[PDB]
Amino acid sequence: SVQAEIGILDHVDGSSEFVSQDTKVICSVTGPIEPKARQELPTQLALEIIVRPAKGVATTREKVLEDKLRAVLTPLITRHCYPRQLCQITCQILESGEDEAEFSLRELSCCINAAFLALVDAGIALNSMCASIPIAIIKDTSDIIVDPTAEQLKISLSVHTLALEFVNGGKVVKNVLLLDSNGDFNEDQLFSLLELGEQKCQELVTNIRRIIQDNISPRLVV
Amino acid sequence: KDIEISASESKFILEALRQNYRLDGRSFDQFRDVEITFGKEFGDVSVKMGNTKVHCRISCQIAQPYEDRPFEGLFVISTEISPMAGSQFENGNITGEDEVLCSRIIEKSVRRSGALDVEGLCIVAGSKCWAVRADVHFLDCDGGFIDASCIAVMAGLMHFKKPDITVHGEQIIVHPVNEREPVPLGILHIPICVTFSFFNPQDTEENIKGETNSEISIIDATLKEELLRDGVLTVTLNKNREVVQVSKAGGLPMDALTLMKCCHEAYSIIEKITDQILQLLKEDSEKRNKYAAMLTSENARE
Amino acid sequence: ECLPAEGHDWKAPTKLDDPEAVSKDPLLTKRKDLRDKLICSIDPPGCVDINDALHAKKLPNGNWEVGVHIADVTHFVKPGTALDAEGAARGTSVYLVDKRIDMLPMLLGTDLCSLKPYVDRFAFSVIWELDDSANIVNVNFMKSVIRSREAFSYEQAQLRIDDKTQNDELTMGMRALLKLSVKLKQKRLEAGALNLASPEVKVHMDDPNEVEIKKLLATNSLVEEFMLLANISVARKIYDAFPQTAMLRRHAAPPSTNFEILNEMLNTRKNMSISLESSKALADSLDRCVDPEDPYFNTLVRIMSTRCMMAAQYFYSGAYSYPDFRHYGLAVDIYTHFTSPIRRYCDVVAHRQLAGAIGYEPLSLTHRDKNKMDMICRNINRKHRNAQFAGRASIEYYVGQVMRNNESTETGYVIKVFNNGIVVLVPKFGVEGLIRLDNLTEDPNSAAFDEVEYKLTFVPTNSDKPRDVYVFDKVEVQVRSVMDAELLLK
Amino acid sequence: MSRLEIYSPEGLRLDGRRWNELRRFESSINTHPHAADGSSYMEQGNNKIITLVKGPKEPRLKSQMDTSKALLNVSVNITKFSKFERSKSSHKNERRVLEIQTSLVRMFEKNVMLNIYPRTVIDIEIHVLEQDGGIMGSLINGITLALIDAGISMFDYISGISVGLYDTTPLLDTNSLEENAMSTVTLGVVGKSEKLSLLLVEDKIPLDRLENVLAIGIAGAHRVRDLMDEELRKHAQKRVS
RNA sequence: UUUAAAA
Repeated sequence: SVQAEIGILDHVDGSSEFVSQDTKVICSVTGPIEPKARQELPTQLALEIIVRPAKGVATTREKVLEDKLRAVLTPLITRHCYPRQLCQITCQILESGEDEAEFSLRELSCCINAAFLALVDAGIALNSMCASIPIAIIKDTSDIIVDPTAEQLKISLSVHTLALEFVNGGKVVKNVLLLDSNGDFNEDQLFSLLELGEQKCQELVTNIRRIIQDNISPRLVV
Repeated sequence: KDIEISASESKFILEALRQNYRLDGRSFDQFRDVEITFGKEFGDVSVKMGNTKVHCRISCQIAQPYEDRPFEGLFVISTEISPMAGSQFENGNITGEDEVLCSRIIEKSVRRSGALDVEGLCIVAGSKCWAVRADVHFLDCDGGFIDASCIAVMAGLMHFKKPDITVHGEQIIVHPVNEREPVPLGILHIPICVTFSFFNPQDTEENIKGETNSEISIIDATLKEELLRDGVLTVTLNKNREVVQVSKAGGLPMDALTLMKCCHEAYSIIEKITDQILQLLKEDSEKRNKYAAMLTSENARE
Repeated sequence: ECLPAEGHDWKAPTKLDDPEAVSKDPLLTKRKDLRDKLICSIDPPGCVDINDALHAKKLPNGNWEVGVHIADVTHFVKPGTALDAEGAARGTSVYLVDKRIDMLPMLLGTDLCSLKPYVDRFAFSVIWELDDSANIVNVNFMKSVIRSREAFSYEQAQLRIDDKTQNDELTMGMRALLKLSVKLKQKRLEAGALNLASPEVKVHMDDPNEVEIKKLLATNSLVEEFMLLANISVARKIYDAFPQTAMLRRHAAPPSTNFEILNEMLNTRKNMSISLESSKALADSLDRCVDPEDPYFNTLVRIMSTRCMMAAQYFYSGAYSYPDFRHYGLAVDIYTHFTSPIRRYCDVVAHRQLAGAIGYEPLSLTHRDKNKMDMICRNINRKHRNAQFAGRASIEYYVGQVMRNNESTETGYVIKVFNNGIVVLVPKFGVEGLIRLDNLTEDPNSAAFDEVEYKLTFVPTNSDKPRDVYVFDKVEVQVRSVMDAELLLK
Repeated sequence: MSRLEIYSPEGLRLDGRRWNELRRFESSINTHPHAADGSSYMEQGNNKIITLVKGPKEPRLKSQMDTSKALLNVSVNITKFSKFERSKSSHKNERRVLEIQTSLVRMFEKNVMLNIYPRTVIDIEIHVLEQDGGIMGSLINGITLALIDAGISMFDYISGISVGLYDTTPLLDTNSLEENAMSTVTLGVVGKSEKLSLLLVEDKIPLDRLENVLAIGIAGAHRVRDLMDEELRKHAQKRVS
């Protein structure tokens, strides 16, 4: 069970807050707005992805965090219908919920979900939906478990962050957006978790759709 | 890339102030109601006063003391503003005048003014000490940036707990968080910031050589009131009737009598905000230590 | 999490054979039902930690059924748990004046483990069979359930024994415990036991009020003798079953070096000598070192000779031989602590070993390891001296608060002389005081110190006649508030 | 030096002055007629500050230009040899320096008639050759005298004075040794008035004492104005005749 | 590097 709130900021087009276990990430989406000189794209929409850690300045650890989150949201947004425009997507990690130096998978999983939610509240053209979960395996039983806690990561052999794309009422999986893994694994365990990760993200979008409906519907014709 | 204010909106807010009216409905001396939200780990404080939302994160580590002060610990603070609080903040501009003036005010209020016990942060003289870091995250900008950030840092330092350390002559063993309960930081006084925004219904000429002071001063301005502001003042007091620090540079040149009046008006504010932080910290402690009445060891006799 | 889930609602099973009770406590079947015994408690006023409980019942063969009952703390504090290690590091409860650092949480030390009256309580009972001469016929150890009929104090139990219109089975049992204690104490004094004094004084609060000397009663020796008899009987039993790792306490003999400077002061100024040929000769010599004019002088020699006594020590039997188990003060072949498990952690280990000898529960391997037992004994010994030095300093502080907040004149005895200072011991307050030469005379340059007679000659303030002050002098001291808290001499 | 008496019962400070006495004030105007249009060599006590005013001129780039007023830039450069111990840090990009540079711009952009000079920029270059307490106030007086030399229209004088509070005794014009032993307040008084364009308090001061410190502070600042004014009278009279 | 007892 995860918690999520939409529309919490007053000076951005779309805001969100994704809470899972102990990790809390607040995202802010603003667009379409006037881009800069080096940012504007002639045909499609430009993205300015910025993630920030809970402690200290933004080091090179969060730079790869921006590049992976960028690859998840770029195919998800219909960029071609906003030519010569910009969209600022800022992710602020309030609580890490893990070890920042040894791990960085739970924060990527929450930044993906928080960014997608803020992209829905801002009213940006989205081709589909998104869901991301962290996956690790305990060296004891060597079985696949989703959203492992902070103590379960230090004993893990390999970590995984699977991001999927759902269509048709959050059922059909169009394409696998992101599957970042690091550790020790083989081909037999890859599909052992990829099949398990597809049914855990299916109930996530089904839970996301219920959340983003309890808040958008009252603001409309109601 | 900046906020555009229409001439009609600018004229309305000024005339509203000339009739003792504020868009949000407060008074000229009414501070916004502050809310403190403590996170999971120690040093995770979220402050919400009005629509302005700020979040502070307190950390610490072992570092080398200064060569001129080997008996004191370090205090680091950096307030980098992201486009999250508004698209007018260009990301990566750490040298911004707002970010520069914010850090220097809190640094003077906490470190230089002796709020944080730096001498108690000394482990071994001139070699090992604590370097407490205060990361302030600006979430939603609506004025009162340094007012809320100062409340967040002060609530964060009083809520944070440093690891325990046992000294065996020259060695230093940092006790894990699960091994020993962390020790809270020492706080001498509680500096609380109160900003003042000034306006003149006249002009600059009628203000330089003008005895009749027609200035309008408001406490804790909003973003729209801040963009139309002429002069700015920031004071910092504590419940001990001491002026922690004062920063007034530029804007309307005000007289000494009005600045002294700002402090006495700000003291009633900081006195109430102080007791709220002391009460909200007490309630958060009982939330974590529910059965703390049974675990007491030092008990009175008969 | 190591505490009982019932909390304050924990109750002892009314039926020890109940099928639901033995499901949560299978060792309940190995427990005696001693709830029919008329047991009472005699602890100082304001007591919260009730560890001991005594009872007496005349047997039909002319003997007595005396049995002490100790709080069964080991039923709740199990080894290996975080509750055990938290009490093992404290060692003993530190008793100050206003506060009281407890070794165990108040759920146990106050309610569940404390032998509170009118409530069923678990206990580790030691039942004897004394005759008219207070001789042990047979001893038995067992875990039992008791229900204390009363809980008198020392001043209350004294009134019930001295009263003649209260003649019931519980009061008559307290009458036997008094006549049996004086017989147990007499045979100990004849065997070589010591009887030393100590300035045991306490104060009152509302905030220091006044300093009052504590008085002794006949009931103090009542409980004391049966606590000693309990510790001795349990000592031989735990050593009979675990001779390699038995939790015991010893006391080495005082060397002739300790009583050297004391005997020189008594021989060169009072012409007295304390015998050191035996522990009995030391006790019989102190009884003859009495001054006709000062009755308190006899107790002053007992106080100054207490500092010459060697320090007691906790240990395990696997590190010494049996002739080294001797306790000099009590003149017993073996001794341990068992009658105070809420206070001292030594009794916690003694309870676990005594339960294994009876067959109640197997003793944990942490009490069968010589290395583990050695490190435990060194910690509970260091924690023992720290507790005593803390209790003396808390009494000394609150008494010192009365010195500046209550100016008066009291009589005190000197115990040591220096070239520029005099140490005085006051029985009214039970604390020592240093009077420097600058704060004693007007001209310190005209003074002389005689190291062979232990005297210091000086010219007193506001007096032109020099006074000769020796050791063991009964003088009158004063207190002032000269500060920019100071004692003087009258 | 050593353990000195800050304010003895004889009313004398560690350098000989009294509670309401100022350090020697020797200002100089038009010291760089070849490097800037405005020049002022401020020598307030041991402090030796060079202030240059280059402008008003066209900006080097048409990017930043206000078509309704002027742009006021202040460049405070604390030299490595400013104190006895040569500085090892960089000082230029220091966060404490950026606060001073900004506080000076805000202070004068309201006093300098930037409207009279639209679409222009006024560069102020400051070099501190030596410092000894009260450096902020001496930075103020240097800019005032340097703009006047450049012929920039101002509403009034801006005076910089530093005041310290030792127990219950204010002290005018604090040196370095006095700032390291008590709280310091630097004021920015406008002309002979009581209007404050600057009020910096960086150390704890009781509220019951701040008002009296401010009064004695503005009183000494007026004295600083006259010394600058009398310097301009002597410079203008000897230049015309 | 202050004996014993109940705290």
